[PDB]
Amino acid sequence: KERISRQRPHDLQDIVYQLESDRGRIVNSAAVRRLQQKTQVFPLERNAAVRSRLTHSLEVQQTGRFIVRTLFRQLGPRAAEVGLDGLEGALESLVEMACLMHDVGNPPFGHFGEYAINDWFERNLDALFERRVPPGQGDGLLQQRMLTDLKHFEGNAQAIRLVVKLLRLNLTYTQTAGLLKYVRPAYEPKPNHYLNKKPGFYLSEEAFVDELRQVLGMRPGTRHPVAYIMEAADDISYCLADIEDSVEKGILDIRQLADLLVKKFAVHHSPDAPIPGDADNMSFQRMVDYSLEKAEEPINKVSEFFIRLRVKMIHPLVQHAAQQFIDNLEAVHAGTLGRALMEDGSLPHAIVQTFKDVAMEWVFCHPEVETLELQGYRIIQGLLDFYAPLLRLPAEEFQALAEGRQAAPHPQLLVRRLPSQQIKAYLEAMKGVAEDPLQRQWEFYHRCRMLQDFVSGMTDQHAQDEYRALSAL
Amino acid sequence: ISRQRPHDREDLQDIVYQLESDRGRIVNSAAVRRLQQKTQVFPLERNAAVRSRLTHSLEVQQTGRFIVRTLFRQLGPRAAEVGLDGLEGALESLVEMACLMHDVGNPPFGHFGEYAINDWFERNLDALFERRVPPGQGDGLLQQRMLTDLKHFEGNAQAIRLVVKLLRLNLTYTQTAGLLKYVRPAYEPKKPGFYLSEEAFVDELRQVLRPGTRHPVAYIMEAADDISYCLADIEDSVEKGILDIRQLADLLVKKFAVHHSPDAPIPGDADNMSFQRMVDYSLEKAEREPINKVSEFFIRLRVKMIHPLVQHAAQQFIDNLEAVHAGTLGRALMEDGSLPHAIVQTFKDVAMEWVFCHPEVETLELQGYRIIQGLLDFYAPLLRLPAEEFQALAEGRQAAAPHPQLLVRRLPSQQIKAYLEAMKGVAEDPLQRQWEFYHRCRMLQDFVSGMTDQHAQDEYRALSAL
Amino acid sequence: ERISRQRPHNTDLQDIVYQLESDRGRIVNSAAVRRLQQKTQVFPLERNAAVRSRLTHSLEVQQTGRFIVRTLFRQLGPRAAEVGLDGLEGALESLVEMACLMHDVGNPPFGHFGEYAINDWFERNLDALFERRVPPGQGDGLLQQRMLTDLKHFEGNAQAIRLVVKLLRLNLTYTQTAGLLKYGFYLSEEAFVDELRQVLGMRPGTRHPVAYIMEAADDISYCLADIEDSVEKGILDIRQLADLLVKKFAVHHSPDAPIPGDADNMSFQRMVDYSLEKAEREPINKVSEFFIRLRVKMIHPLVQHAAQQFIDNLEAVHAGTLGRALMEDGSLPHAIVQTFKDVAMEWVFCHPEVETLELQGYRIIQGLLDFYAPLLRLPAEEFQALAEGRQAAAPHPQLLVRRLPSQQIKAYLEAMKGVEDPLQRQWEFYHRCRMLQDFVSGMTDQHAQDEYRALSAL
Ligand code: NI
Ligand code: NI
Ligand code: NI
Repeated sequence: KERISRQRPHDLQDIVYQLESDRGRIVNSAAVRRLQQKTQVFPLERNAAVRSRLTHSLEVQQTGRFIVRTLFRQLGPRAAEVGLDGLEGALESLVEMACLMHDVGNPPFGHFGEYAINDWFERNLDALFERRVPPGQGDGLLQQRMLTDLKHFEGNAQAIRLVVKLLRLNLTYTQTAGLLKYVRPAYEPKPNHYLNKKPGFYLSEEAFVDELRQVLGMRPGTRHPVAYIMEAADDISYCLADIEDSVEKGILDIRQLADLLVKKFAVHHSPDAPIPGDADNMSFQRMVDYSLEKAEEPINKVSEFFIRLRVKMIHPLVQHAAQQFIDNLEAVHAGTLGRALMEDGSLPHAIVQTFKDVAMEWVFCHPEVETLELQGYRIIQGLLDFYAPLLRLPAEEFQALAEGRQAAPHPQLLVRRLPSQQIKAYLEAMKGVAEDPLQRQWEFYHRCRMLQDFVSGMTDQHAQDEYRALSAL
Repeated sequence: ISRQRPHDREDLQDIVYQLESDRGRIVNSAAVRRLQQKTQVFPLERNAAVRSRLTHSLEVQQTGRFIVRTLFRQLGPRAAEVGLDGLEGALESLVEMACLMHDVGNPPFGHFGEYAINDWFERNLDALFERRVPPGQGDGLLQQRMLTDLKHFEGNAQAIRLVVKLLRLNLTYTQTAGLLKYVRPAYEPKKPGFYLSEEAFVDELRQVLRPGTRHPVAYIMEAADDISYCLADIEDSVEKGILDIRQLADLLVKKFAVHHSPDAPIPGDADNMSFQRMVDYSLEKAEREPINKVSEFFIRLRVKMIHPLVQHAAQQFIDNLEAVHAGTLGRALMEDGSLPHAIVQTFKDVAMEWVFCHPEVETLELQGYRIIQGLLDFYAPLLRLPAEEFQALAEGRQAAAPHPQLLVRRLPSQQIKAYLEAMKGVAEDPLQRQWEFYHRCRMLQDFVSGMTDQHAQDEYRALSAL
Repeated sequence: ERISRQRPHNTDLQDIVYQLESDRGRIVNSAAVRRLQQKTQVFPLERNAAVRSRLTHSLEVQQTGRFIVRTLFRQLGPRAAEVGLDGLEGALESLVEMACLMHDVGNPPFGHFGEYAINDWFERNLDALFERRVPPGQGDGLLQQRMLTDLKHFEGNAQAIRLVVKLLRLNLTYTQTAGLLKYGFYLSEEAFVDELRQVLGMRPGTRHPVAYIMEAADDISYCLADIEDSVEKGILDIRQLADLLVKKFAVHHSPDAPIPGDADNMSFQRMVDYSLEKAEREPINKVSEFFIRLRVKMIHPLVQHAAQQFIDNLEAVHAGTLGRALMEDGSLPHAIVQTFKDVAMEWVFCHPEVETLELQGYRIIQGLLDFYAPLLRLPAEEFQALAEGRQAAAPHPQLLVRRLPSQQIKAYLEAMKGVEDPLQRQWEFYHRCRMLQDFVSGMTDQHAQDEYRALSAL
């Protein structure tokens, strides 16, 4: 398990220094800052103390730390045989930072930011690319690969592109490798299913993935040990935070949530069964009954419930995940384990899914959330419609605008609104393929890539604002 | 005048009792409540004490009552010869409730909500319908009957659909018959009395109560609506500052002069007052009144002039009682070229010249056109869905499409369930695809026309995300 | 000379001066001038208080134009009689001043993007709309292709002629109108331009002496005013602008070269240093003093150059055949004019607040045209009824028509009454499109935003 390098795209103690630099580099990065202004479930404009993408990530970060520490206590002396000796901090820092940036890629407005982009390109890309690369001329395999690549947007892939090629953070390949939750390319279609279901990286980062797989020591089409821990971390804190916000927002009552938890639990298992990992041998209904009994703390009745519920129930989940990592140590180190550590049908498995099940019935169906999903759908599409004039330009006109040359006055205004990082990332990519025979295909591919970087990098209010301004209303 | 209700599968006190339930059902219904939030002429958002659809319906309700009172007073003992034995409350209540709901069907924003709907379907229904039932399959006559059906929306027809098939109020067929002001249906080519979807209900109504004729209640309600059609709006104009009391009089006299001579006495006035004598009498009461000159003008003008109009409308009903009882009279009770006809038209003409053309009013009409059409454009993704896919969403099943799913979850439960029930009737029908999309479009017209002004503006604004 | 007193509804000189003085009143009291106060020049008026508007820009150009004319007669002196500009000091002054004041009444709101938005809209959708009115075959093809480029190429100067003459009906002298022929006109004003050239004795395709003077006026105060607004807004500093002015001036000529027309023989670097020195020494209004001291030293040579160029090319100018602007000759004062333009392009017009207003104004004008496009799709019979107020079967367009200004509708009715012509159908749709361009281009900034917002119903 010594697949831990310190090499950047540009003695264990030296690695720890480099991994410490990654910690400061990530926390100070703009990718983390955007997470505070992106809503998680309930829209931030209407809710005061509600979880954001950053505060969600911080919980996952500590939960991720809780797993790694609990993990090594279990391994004890045998960790040295596998190679985990003296990797307590390094694996800690890898898991900790990976959790924090687990969501830097994904766009505003939940998954409907994702849907809006793919839907727009699904509808208008084919006609747009046809004008840029006429049918017949141009390499057909790369074309069909570029077409499906742009049509399949995924946050995890953008997160790699964001840290590597847009924010140019130049983190160690080991730290970046945590973001490879999915391993399939977006050029390859959806089917080995679970670890290749969603796009893992973009075509623009294929060369970087080649360097990452070589430098960090892995096989193509495989994951990384940190990603399993991060996936389990997000699974554990997937909704418990969101459910607490719902109770505070008034959607359900604590007493009603308890029986609601019990009734929704019946699908997975029986509540009267004992829970693994609890010293006091508490059952799920006994834990829920224990949590409700402790509430009614006289200051924070709601807060105490989720606190008492967390101490009792987060411990088995964290303990479960650690045993799963050690049980499949060989499968994980190869990168060939094809399921999430949590997902195995066990009694603690029911914990994670019961939270998922309760949220879908009562939290995400709330009109305030679905109104934001629908509204963000318009904003992303309108933005794409607003900046589509840049896509209709032929490559000579656009590159002049991207370079600052005076062309075409309306598109020039659109170009001047784009972030410099995104224009320059476009310019730098084009400098690389400026002599390629297939430049026309890569130009428009990177043009759309630039336009897709723009919209997903927005915060909620940053996106709505730009939409409103262009609307001139 | 029967007492059968549509959910009734089976004595004047028995008939009068059932009609009393119709009063409670109508007054408490949401159809009435929306009328308070639908503007009549001047937009409610910008005007406080201005008449809305509900306050208009209330005024019309009383005028309709005053006719039945005058009708029985004029006919007197002769009522037995015609057959109006013991019908004081029933005809009073029938006319009263029919007037209250005379305007519930039509969408927000005056007629431009209607125009917006017809214009939207006229423009893009055909291409939308072609995808649903490909060329070849399906009765083409039924299709051509459905196209103009969906393309010809009329408020009165939707009023039939709303109380019967949307609010499920289950009113007596007689009370609903008041809503059949005009005769033509929507498949035959003026405004439709009913839509193709309500033919089965109309079939039961025509039998229980000849096909293609108007019920006696509608003529009184038609006359009721005409009397208070515009006099109310003019008062709002004077209050809005568009007209002055002295200025309005000269307009009333001048516009009346074209139709008849102002100095001619009006039939039905005990003092044999003419239009000029009445208007000079009403204006004289103004400037004599020292607290509320505007109010005094229209009350005096109402008191002197409403009574002859009511007498005339009742007199024409009895004059053509046989033609009315048949239902074959092809004109409104008021319109005959007489002196009171000139009164009604003088109010309408003054209104068209100064009130309905007001920029505040026409902006709202223009704005309501945009709102209704945008709302139809916003929910058109549901129309593009194939018939199988929609049913999953309407049933609450988890369909692949998340964006149409969000659109369906915004729709009222009543309209979705009414759609689901419509498909249950033609479940394994041979031509169900033609009917499925027909009820799909039908549901969307229920949604937009059921909105209030602000409900529409809000939903338009919300989906726009601006 | 080229100066008559005839209005559309050798001579006593005082009669012209009275008539031209009446033209002054007609212009100042006109709505065309009033709209200029509510149309932003560079920085959006909604967000900036003491920023120049089209009216405040035009007022400076008026003074600069006056200073040119005043300086011009001093140079000519007794030789002024030889050319025929004898005793025309007041008349040519007042003529030039008003030409400056209305030099910008034509162009639409939102900078050049109001112009750009209209042409872009007509270039995209004019063809299909016109074809419905004139199917292939029928209609003069020469006139059709000529009407197309006329409608597709909107220009403020052309609209300025049309507005005062055919829309506001000011009935100004042809000489006052002749100043607006900087470039140049619509097909709708060909007959009016022909009478103007005949009345003034102009061969076709030539300029007017006032236009050369006005152009020099606009060139001189083109940008120095906008630059001062930037300093107040914080875009630039006084010290930063000075090094920028000298550095950007270096491309054209050498800064230490002396500037013609300065009694003290000052160079560009010396003038900027003189202006900067008076500032910071001035203790209350450093910004104003900089531009006052700068204007004092630098406007005087510019005006002298334009007057001197006028007499140098008097023969070409009175002919109307001079094919360059008085300012642009590669000289030292020309380098002054370009230095201001150069510095402005780098720091002023490129400002995001400005470009947002342009992008938004591009949106508003295009949306407004889309909103009123239903009027273009109507056939001529429907519209003529709508313009006359008769109750036509159409319900939505009648609301749209009732929103249009009466002057623009009445101007259309009068044009159609003029043309029954065999190609009336060809002229009807051209004048229909023209009225829509009159509507949109006549709006102020906020008037355009408001109508757009209202129709959007949001
Ligand atoms: Ni997460
Ligand atoms: Ni009515
Ligand atoms: Ni200018």
